[PDB]
Amino acid sequence: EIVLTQSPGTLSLSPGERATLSCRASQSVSSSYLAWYQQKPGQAPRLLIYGASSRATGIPDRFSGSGSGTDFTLTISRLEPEDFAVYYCQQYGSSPSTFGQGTKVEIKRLVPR
Amino acid sequence: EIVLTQSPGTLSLSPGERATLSCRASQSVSSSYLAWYQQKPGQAPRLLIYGASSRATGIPDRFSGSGSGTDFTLTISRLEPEDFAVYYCQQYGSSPSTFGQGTKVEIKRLVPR
Amino acid sequence: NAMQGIHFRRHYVRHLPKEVSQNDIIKALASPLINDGMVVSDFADHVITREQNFPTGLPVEPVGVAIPHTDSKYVRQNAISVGILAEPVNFEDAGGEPDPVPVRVVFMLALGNWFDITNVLWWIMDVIQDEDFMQQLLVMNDDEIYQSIYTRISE
Amino acid sequence: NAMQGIHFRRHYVRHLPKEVSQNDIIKALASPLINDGMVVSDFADHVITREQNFPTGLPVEPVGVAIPHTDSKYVRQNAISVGILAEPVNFEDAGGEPDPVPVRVVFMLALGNWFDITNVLWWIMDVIQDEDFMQQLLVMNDDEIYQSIYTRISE
Amino acid sequence: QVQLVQSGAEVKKPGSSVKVSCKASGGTFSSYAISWVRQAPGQGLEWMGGIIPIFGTANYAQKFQGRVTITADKSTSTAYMELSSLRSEDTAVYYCAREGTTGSGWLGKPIGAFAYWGQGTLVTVS
Amino acid sequence: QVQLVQSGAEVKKPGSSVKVSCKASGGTFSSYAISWVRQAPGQGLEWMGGIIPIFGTANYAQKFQGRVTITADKSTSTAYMELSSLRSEDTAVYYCAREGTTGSGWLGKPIGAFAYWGQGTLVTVSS
Repeated sequence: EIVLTQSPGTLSLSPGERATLSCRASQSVSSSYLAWYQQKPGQAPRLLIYGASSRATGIPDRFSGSGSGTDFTLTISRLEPEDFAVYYCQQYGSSPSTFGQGTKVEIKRLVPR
Repeated sequence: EIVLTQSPGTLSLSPGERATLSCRASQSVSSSYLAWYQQKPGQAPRLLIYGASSRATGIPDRFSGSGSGTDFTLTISRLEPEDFAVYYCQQYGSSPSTFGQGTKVEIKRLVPR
Repeated sequence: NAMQGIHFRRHYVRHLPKEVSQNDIIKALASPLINDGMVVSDFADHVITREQNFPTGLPVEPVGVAIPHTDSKYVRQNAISVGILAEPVNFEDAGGEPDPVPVRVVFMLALGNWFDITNVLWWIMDVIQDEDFMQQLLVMNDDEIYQSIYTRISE
Repeated sequence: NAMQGIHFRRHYVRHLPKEVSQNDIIKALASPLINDGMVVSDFADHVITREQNFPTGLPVEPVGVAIPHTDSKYVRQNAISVGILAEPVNFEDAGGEPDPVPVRVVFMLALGNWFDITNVLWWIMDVIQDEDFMQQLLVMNDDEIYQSIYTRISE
Repeated sequence: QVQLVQSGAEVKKPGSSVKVSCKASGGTFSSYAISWVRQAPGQGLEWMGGIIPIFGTANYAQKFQGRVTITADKSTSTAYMELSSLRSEDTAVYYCAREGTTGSGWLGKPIGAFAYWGQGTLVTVS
Repeated sequence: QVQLVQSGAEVKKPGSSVKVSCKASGGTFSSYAISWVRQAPGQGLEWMGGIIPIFGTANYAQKFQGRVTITADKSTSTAYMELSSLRSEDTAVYYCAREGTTGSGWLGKPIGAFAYWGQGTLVTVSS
């Protein structure tokens, strides 16, 4: 099938910083058929981006989707503790839909005591 | 060990109706140590009532608790779709805390299929 | 566009006379898709099997419609093939009701992406809301039909 | 009330002599509780063991406080007793700091319900933040102390 | 504001089958795509298949073809996923999901991506 | 509200042990009771034990004593449950929970009942 490979596997950043998440497809995917999800612990995935760059209803501007072809990117600005989650990319350009393996985003203490 | 027995096992009602739930304790429990929880499938329990009759913060007025000694009651005065769920009573008047077995409040089917 | 990537030609419009059975309607609409390499060569067999078990008649007014299709794995390139029936032909109701649907307009779908099906369905259900347009389909010639549908596909 | 169900007597208020060790304090404050049947007869041993392993010193100043207790299973009826020390005696800091708490006021807790412990802690924390009252405890007689605590127990 | 509400957790014996429900409310049932997605504990998301209720038949990922049956019942606005011949490897949270739409009303253009998710149903195989 | 975030799902073999974390934010940690509660899938709630961090010592239900250890790390506002010698019957969702308080602010009178719940942690034990 079409394989989506996300990088990095884990991303540990400070609050307030700008995060860049990559999703690479084994073959070209039409931008109409690429989505990003956020899954917080114990919750269902939450749709952030569809068709590569369209924000879903209620999603703030600090989540931004970009890219085309084999290389797509999700950018999270002003990173919050609450953004602790695994983020998945998905292609739905044909059956079966396939998902990336996820990027785990962790938020450090700004300064450990 | 204090046993809490809830009745009925299952309650079948329409939205807008009043639900009346019982929790019977094998020994007397001080009113200060009886609580009620709501739990929807695949979700964590949610505290409704503590100290037998006190509403937890944010809990709507339609939820009310009463009773004392061995006999406690949870009332949901006007059922919303969101109220169909399992309800548990709990005593914390000594260690170990024990829970009732739950009452399932389920929606009545009006038109036979 | 809901109809992005869907191939449509004048040759994907035909009138079928009153004699033609449901199966042969499906074969007829498949025929030009097969010739153009849009679908596997036994595409019609698979659409027939689908229709027999999971029907696609929609009891819309004033002109009944069907939307025959099959598994996306039998599709090579995206297309729609349109049939105008000289008289009503019964298709079974997609929503599983017992009463047949008298159909006059058939939209055969060949879609390679399962996730695009509801987009095309949405467009069909939108297009047919124009009662006047549906009436015109019953009287227009193939050239007129092509232009009318092409316009609604294009934007 | 946070202190609902807690038994408290003038006989549970004790000024302790300047000689006392920490163990002496625990035994002395246990004494009236034992003899009123409020706790098991070796209650003092169990509080001493607890204090060594999980200390109950609270580093408030200028009047340091400790809250010695043990497992609820050693309690038969709910009670508190209160020790006033003539000189400070070191208790270890409950919060885990290496610096000792120079304690002058001791609240021995005998609580039969684990789920009630934080209620009494909360009440204590409230009481010992009246700086003037804590000062008064160091000079008040046993009857003045009884009444002042009784008033605070009764909301 | 479509809501998807799933049936409760189940402990199942090896070899048995489980049928999970997904009731959809607050929007249109018949003409929008509902998918089933599974997540083994601590692992990632896997698309199992999907159904457009009005067209009756489901589309399956071939890994699940012949063990999974997906159905929909318009009279109760409910979709189902039945998994047969359960094995240890089938222990997972199972989610239903439904595509979003754009525009006002409940009959807007679909977007394919899964805007709405059920709460998940835990199945453990003992 | 107080937020309680637990560590992720644990897939374990029989005879092994597991340690589950419960990180609290948005309220006071030291002086309020944190409990652990077991729920087998499709079944009821069972209180395992709890701890008041400032006092350091856990209280256990007899059923769970001697295979369960409950601890609290005041410096990280995190509570822990360690379950040893796992068996298949231990397969369950494990919750941490914290008692509520009355009134405004963070140092209100405690209520004993569990106002705040973690998201739960699945432990499976098999094979």
